[PDB]
Amino acid sequence: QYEDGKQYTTLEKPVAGAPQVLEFFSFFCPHCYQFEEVLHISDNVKKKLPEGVKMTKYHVNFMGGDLGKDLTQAWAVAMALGVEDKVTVPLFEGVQKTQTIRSASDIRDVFINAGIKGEEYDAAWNSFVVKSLVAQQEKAAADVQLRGVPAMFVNGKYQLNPQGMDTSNMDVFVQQYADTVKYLSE
Amino acid sequence: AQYEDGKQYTTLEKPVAGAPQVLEFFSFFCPHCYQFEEVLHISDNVKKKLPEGVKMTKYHVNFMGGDLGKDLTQAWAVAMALGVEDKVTVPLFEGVQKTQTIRSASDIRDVFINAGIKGEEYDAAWNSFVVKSLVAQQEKAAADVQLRGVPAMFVNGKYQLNPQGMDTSNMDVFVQQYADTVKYLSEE
Amino acid sequence: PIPFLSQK
Repeated sequence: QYEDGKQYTTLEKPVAGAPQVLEFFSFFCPHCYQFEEVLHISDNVKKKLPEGVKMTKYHVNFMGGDLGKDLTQAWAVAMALGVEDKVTVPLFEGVQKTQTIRSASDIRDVFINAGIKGEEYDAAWNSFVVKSLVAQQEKAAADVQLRGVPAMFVNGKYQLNPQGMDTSNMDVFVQQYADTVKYLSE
Repeated sequence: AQYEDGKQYTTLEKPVAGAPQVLEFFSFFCPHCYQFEEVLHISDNVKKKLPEGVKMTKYHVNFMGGDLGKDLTQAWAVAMALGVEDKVTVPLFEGVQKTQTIRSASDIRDVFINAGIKGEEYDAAWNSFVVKSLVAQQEKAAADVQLRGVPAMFVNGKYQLNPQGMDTSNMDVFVQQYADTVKYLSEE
Repeated sequence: PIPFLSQK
């Protein structure tokens, strides 16, 4: 039942040295909100990964304009500080549900309210590590010729195809997705 | 208030004949639809400012959540057919997005049962021609306005509400401005 | 509103 073209597709131009499991998203994308807040795709993929396999998640900025750019930089900060689990929900809800996030300042507020120190955030924001992480996210998207989100890539070789999975039951969907990633990783 | 085309609303280049007077589209999956309904009470506040001779219509969309989204559109058709929208709207939004207890069509069914719609009555409605027609009606309406996202509201098949062109700093003010805009476009 | 699908 695991067929190229069905649950996944193969990249014409594989990416050397890519992260083992690579997810792209945007805080502006309603489909990404579905993936993260309702389906919890990342969490369920993680649960089924072999112990020696790490998940990487990058923000994309082809949607949202200048604030999209700021959100990619904020995600770098989140990665540099290791606070992804503290800010994902409030950033998603702030952009898409309440629509309270409209500037870089609004983004900063979310980090503070999440328990991340104010001097910590500003040092991170302006750091070379974050500059590097922004470029890293941009390089990865370009390397896989990314044209849409959400997206997930395994070993720089395979792209997940949620269109080929069953969507009548959200639990069934999530587990078919998680199992595909595991099959491609193994 | 001063009402400007391009500000509080936009004018369809391709108007629709025979469209509901005030037509709202939503998805039970959409967080901003959740915000509109469960938090801001946009529909209720719009209704308050309309003469009661101006009917409000609300349709579900299926372009969100795959086959489950289609099932929710069919369930909304059951709600409309049986006149129980005001009983099922809150538990459906809560079930899909908050408690995450709605994962399939059987969970939707249980919400209707708990709202007072017997299982056999729900199933009858689910499989009825009236409900099949209502599904097709919801789909057709979305296609007739080239709909790509939600929440959205259309007036007289001629205008689309433009919340982005309204004052969004104060939510009480936003709701009044939104509802007043619908009134102005309808009082035509 | 913004379209649901996120391309380009």
